[PDB]
Amino acid sequence: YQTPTGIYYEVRGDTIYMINVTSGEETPIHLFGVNWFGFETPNHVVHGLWKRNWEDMLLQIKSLGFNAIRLPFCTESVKPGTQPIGIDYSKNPDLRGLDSLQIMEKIIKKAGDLGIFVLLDYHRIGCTHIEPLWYTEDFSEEDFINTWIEVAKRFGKYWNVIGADLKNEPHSVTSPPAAYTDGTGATWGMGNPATDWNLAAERIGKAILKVAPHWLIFVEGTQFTNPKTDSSYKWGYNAWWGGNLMAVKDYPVNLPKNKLVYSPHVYGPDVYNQPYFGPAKGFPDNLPDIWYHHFGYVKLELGYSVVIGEFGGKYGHGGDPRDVIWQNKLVDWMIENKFCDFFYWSWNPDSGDTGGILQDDWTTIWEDKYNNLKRLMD
Ligand SMILES: [Zn+2]
Ligand SMILES: [Zn+2]
Ligand SMILES: [Zn+2]
Ligand SMILES: [Zn+2]
Ligand SMILES: [Zn+2]
Ligand SMILES: [Zn+2]
Ligand SMILES: [Zn+2]
Ligand SMILES: [Zn+2]
Repeated sequence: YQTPTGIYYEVRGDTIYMINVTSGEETPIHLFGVNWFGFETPNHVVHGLWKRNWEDMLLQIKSLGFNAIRLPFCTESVKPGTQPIGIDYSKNPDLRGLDSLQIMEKIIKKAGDLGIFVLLDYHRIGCTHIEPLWYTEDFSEEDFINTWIEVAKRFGKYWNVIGADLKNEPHSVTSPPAAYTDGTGATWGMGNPATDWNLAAERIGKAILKVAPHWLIFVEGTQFTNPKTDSSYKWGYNAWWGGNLMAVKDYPVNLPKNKLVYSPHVYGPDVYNQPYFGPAKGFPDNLPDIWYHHFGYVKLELGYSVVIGEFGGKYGHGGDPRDVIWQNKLVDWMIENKFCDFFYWSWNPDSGDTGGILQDDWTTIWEDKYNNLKRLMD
């Protein structure tokens, strides 16, 4: 167990372990997580620091029973010198004069004092859009990897950083079948290095494990994988961005079994009006089998650690009424099948189709939404 902190994380079966290498103590951990976003935006800092103090926010997250944060970032936020925008330095006087990296470091050190796990998520290459692929004509794979290497060297020193969510939401920007071969979108198992996320995750993960051997590597799904795989299931074309893990069975990512975590995204009627959200398609009793095929079998049949990295919705608040039913159904199903490690989207209220756990006052929570979610925390 090599580690620069004394702590080494690893997967055993479908369970995540935290190992203290000096003393030999080791425990399984849950991830009861939330996303707290903003470092992937042009403000270059988690949102909500106009109305709240950053440390009060971490304390509140903890008081609600969460023990983990997924922290989205974009390339510019993790380069030295990038200035954060929108902080009220009267509520946050200890942030005055800090750059976004210093703020990230301060927040992660504090989460660690509070016993909060951090998962780092390279959410966008620019700070405006999630790209479909892990590069761009102006930012190469080599650049993407070098950024993760400099993130891993800097943040690998914080004991509570559990690892790297390689690239948020690989997806497509045209329909199949062109999306499989037109080079504009992520694929999986096409046998084409320009677009295959399964092969990229191997290359990117290996590079990170060289400098942070103690980290977990979280790999999301794609949107479309390969014609064979997607056409083999009736809703095979209707998986979310980062939400199609159908190609794992035939094309497993070839990263060490004790390091690899699979991390699908899954959403409800508030995010997209999927055909399968018709009561006249089986809703909501049809859901379990759809989740099972899109990603659940990766745990339930193949035995891997599967940590849902995003799910959420308005839960009836200025949104689709079916959302309340959908989050209730999805949480029942995660309980019944022991998907106990997750990250909810999001802590922040300022997410247009999902809202968050906090209300728009950035202070009060959606009680009912939270009470449903809290069933996962036992
Ligand atoms: Zn768990
Ligand atoms: Zn437990
Ligand atoms: Zn900027
Ligand atoms: Zn800029
Ligand atoms: Zn762009
Ligand atoms: Zn089935
Ligand atoms: Zn998302
Ligand atoms: Zn309500």
